[PDB]
Amino acid sequence: PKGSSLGTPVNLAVLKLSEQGLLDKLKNKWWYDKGECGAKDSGSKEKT
Amino acid sequence: ISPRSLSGRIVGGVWWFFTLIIISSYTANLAAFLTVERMVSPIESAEDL
Repeated sequence: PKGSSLGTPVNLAVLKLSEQGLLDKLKNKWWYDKGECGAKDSGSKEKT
Repeated sequence: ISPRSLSGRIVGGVWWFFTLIIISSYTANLAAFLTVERMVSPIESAEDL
């Protein structure tokens, strides 16, 4: 909300989590780690 | 290649047709890759890199 105490601290915390890698780590955790399709691209064999 | 054999004729007939199809497919595929120049991209992914 405009004029809230959490605005700037959250604005900084988002950057802190992105630069630390926790945001991408959570992305991979909830997209690929828990993903049903485990084989992904590492085992597709890259048919050529 | 020995005299006349009733069985040898069918053996060399099926074999001749088989090797004919094989060489025809070889020439066809060779023309297919001398005509279709499709740039293959190697190791796009970072993990395989």
